[PDB]
Amino acid sequence: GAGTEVQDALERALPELQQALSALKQAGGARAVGAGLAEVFQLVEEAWLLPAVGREVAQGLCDAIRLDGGLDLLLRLLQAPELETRVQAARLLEQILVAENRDRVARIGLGVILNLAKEREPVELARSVAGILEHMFKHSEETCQRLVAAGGLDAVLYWCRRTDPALLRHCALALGNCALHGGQAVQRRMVEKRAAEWLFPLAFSKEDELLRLHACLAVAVLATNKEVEREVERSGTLALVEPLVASLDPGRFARCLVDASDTSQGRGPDDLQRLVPLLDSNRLEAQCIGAFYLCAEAAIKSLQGKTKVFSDIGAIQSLKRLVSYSTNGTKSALAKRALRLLGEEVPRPILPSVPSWKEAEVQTWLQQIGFSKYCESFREQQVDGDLLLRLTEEELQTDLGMKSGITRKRFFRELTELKTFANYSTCDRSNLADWLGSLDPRFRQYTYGLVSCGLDRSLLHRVSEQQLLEDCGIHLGVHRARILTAAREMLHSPLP
Amino acid sequence: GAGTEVQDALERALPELQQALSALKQAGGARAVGAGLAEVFQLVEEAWLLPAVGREVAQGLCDAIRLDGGLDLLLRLLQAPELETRVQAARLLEQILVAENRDRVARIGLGVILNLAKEREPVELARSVAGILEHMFKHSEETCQRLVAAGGLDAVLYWCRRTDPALLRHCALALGNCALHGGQAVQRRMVEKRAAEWLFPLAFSKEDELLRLHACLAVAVLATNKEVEREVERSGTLALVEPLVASLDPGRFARCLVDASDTSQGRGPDDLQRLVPLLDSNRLEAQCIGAFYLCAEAAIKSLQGKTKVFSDIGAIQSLKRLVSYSTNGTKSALAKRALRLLGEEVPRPILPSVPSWKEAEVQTWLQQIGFSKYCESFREQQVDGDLLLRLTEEELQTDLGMKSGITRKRFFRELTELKTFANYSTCDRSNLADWLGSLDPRFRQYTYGLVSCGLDRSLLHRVSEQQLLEDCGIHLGVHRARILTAAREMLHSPLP
Amino acid sequence: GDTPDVFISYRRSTGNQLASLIKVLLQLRGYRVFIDVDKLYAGKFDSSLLKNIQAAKHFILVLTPNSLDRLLNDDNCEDWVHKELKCAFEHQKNIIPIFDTAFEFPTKEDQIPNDIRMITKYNGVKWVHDYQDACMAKVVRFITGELN
Ligand SMILES: NC(=O)c1ccc[n+]([C@@H]2O[C@H](COP(=O)([O-])OP(=O)(O)OC[C@H]3O[C@@H](n4cnc5c(N)ncnc54)[C@H](O)[C@@H]3O)[C@@H](O)[C@H]2O)c1
Ligand SMILES: NC(=O)c1ccc[n+]([C@@H]2O[C@H](COP(=O)([O-])OP(=O)(O)OC[C@H]3O[C@@H](n4cnc5c(N)ncnc54)[C@H](O)[C@@H]3O)[C@@H](O)[C@H]2O)c1
Repeated sequence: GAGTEVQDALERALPELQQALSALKQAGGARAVGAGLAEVFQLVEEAWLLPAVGREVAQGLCDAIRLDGGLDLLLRLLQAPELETRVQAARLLEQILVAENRDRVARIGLGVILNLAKEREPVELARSVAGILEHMFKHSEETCQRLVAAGGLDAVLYWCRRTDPALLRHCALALGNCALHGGQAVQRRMVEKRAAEWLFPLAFSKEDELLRLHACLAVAVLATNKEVEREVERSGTLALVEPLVASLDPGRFARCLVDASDTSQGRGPDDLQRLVPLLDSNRLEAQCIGAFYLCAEAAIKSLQGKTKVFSDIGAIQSLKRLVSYSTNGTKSALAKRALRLLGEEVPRPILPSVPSWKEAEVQTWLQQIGFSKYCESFREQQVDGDLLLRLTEEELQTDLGMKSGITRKRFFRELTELKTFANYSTCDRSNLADWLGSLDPRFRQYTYGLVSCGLDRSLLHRVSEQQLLEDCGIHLGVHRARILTAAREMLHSPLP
Repeated sequence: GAGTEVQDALERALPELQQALSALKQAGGARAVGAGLAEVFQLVEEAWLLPAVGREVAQGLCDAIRLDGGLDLLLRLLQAPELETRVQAARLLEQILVAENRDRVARIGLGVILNLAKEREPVELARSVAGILEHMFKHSEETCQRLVAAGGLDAVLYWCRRTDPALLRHCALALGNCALHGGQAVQRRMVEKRAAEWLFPLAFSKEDELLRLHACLAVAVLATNKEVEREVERSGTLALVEPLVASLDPGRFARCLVDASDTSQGRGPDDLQRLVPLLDSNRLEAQCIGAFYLCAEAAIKSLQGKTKVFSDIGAIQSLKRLVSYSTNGTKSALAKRALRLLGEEVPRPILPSVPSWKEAEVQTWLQQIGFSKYCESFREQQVDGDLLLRLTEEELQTDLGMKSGITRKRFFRELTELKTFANYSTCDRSNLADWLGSLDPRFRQYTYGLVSCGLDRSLLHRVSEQQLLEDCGIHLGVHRARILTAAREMLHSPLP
Repeated sequence: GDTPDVFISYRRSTGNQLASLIKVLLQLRGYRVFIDVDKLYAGKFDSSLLKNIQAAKHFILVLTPNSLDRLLNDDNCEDWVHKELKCAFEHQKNIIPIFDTAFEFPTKEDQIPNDIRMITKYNGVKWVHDYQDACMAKVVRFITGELN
């Protein structure tokens, strides 16, 4: 087993590290500590760079640095007066913020990092500090809150006005990491601090596809939050996301990675799980970039033979849903490519004219939404598009055999997405679908109930709450009341 | 069995004690009684100090002193005119207030102790009297009432303005013991007597970590009482609790204790049981210090092999709950460390974005909240985050198999904590969660019901009681009425 | 009102007890009192405490054994006790030196920095451990204002 060779690599690197660390335990002065820091920096950079699963070796070195001497002597050097020592300390620290190391500096001396966040001028320091902040924003919600309440976020937002590649790359990743981990409270602060605007120059960059791609992930994650959505639109930065995502290739990462069991790239389950709600979002931009990242990961994971993860992260049904109800090529290409890389069967995009479906379309749709257990019942009862759009809970329970109330609740959840997607040209003379959708996007699903009773924009002013309940099938009272209210207010248009 | 050697230790110490006691039965005058008191004081101090389970020997001596001559001759000497005799009596008594000895002086001559509580000036007396009062506050609710109604509490609150280490240590422990045993009535009196302020200098002390730690326990216990909470906040003393608790190490006590069956430290089940409601409290400070003390005890008890106690004190589920819904590092570290010392499996902190959970998160959460018996049903019915947040009693009973109404009541109790913890960024455009939470913290759980019906801050003014019941699922009428009332009053904001 | 009436300045090593005591005795008298809670592991730096001085009406200095040692030859103004007292003079606050029973100002008056040396000439209260409420009443007299 190759793991033995990793122990050999560790048994080489560890005594060298012990020597280099011991050569920092003495207060040797600026020259001596500069050299000692450069030695450990070299050792751990070399460890990261190993094709022979360098991540494991380097993690072992980061563990050794945590166990012996600790991050403590680094955090002391990080605030020593001589710039060289601070730079060398920051350089080293930025390369060793593994999870447990983040976990330590989150509780010891985080205030030191936020002190350095004010030293914005020296670029070698700035690069290192930005990378540190990036890593620390990946830690926890609390850590993000602390970094955003004090000057930590202000540092990366300031540094977005600089030209330096490494600094900007760290800024993009910092803002993305912050948005993905900081929870509801800090997302709101980021947008209030105009982070969406400050991501614009990084997204609009030329030289580096990954600077653009990281900046785009940040704004996509922010736009997935419904409260801040309107302001991140206002920044204009979302307009860059689809054009970029259409330009790049997901296969790139899986060929930056080498063959066999190379683990130098690839997100863990936590880091993957955070992408899935981008697929589930209503934003086209977030669905595109989420499908991009998850397709890149599908390439990496399929090469590594680690495809199991997507099935319980719940990525698979989400990608199948993107393909099914797709109205956009860029998104569809990525999602289909992802499903193929994962060796899944790929769904046909479903015909939008639901009222005209026959039995065979209903059978197809049931298979895509994962109700294939019910296909036989729907076939035997001969459900077609008109019957499907009008299924009541009673029929679903009694005639089709869907006993479980929770299962019916999931079926109606699916059916409501179909109703909302559907084309009603054969039914709706008065474009009542758009009228409903103009009140509230989630009202558009009631179109076929209204028009099937024979209502229309002219008639609607006369409808009663009981008719919306009984005839048209709008079960929620709040929805009935809003539709009904708007229908009275509309009367200035039917009167002429 | 080592217990035999304890009998040998007793068979040595007891005749020496009989001699020393007999040398106090005669009215020998100040010099003779001073010596006799010093002899018994030496004997019982030596007994406490024995590594060979000194507590058992010393309890046997305290029993012997209760049985022969009694606390009665001590209580007579305790009020003799000569200061030396009172000091020596107080010194001895302070070292022998074992449970049964407290039980005796609670019913005989407690008034003598409260008489001494006025002799505030001589430090040797004050130290001894403060220790006596500390022990007596540990006795019963009635004893606390008596000590607080008369000058007993006023003595310790006065002595908090002194400089003496031993005196202050006893004052901290007295106020803590009083808060933990005196019940609702005296807690209210302590706070009215400005006890929270007078704990400040002891919490803000420098030289002694345990003086700070005992003072912090006192204010944490007081802050757990909802009526007095606002005044103990006002004192500012709570601001000291987390910074202190973050500074110390729970392992300290278990290394002050020696190896094998050392019983010189460690709380009994009663003394432990009183800490658990600190974990269950809403106060961050009380949860921190409760987790601190209970982690220290976990170290001691695991060393002693006595881990059974935590499982039926109900500490285990409470610690698992602190880890699960944690939003604070200091608390989380202590709780995880405690669970590891007790050899329990440690829960992963749960993802706050409940609406985005898939099946695997639901299965994880069910295991943490101890509903693992239901995991199979929730898996088979494919419950995910949206379905979980919307489970009605009917579904829970019929579809998931949760037959018992009491069990459903516990499930909803759990689910309500999750709903209250959750992040609704993907759902709530209008930050209706904060609006609900600004009326009442326990209303925030209704967020997903409101927003899932499509209400929002602008619309809410139009909602009706029936819609809050039927659509949004707010079952309690009092909650409906308050939400609805506030929604009408809000109308000055939707009108513009 | 959110603002403190009084800011308490104390040397972190030796002043904490008397500072806490004065803080409590004034808080009980209904004054809103600020003390920096600076004595902990992370107690390196916080400029905002100078803004707390600027927010206060009155400034108390808890003059205590070995307290002023950090002032001596501190021409650089490195010391927090120096910075605190300097800020109080710069904003001409009501400054109240309170002396512990054992306290005396250093004989090395020239080594006390030029920007704060006048503290040695300010009127103040000699605290006595036995007479705490009487001492506190005398401090309350200073709280009426004495812009020396
Ligand atoms: N992670 C690396 O491969 C890598 C490469 C070069 C430099 N560094 C430096 O080391 C520190 C830690 O890197 P990070 O912040 O990217 O880490 P991270 O934990 O935030 O992310 C590392 C990625 O590797 C995966 N992974 C799985 N098992 C791992 C293991 N045993 N060790 C490491 N990663 C594992 C994680 O799931 C994740 O996708 C940082 O300061 C960074 O600058 C790390
Ligand atoms: N309890 C001691 O170990 C100890 C140590 C030195 C001095 N003293 C003096 O003796 C008196 C009694 O001490 P206390 O007030 O802390 O007692 P306490 O009963 O209030 O607390 C003693 C602790 O020991 C535990 N314990 C369990 N079995 C015990 C036993 N057989 N004997 C003693 N403790 C047992 C209790 O559960 C509790 O946690 C006090 O006046 C005190 O000053 C006692």
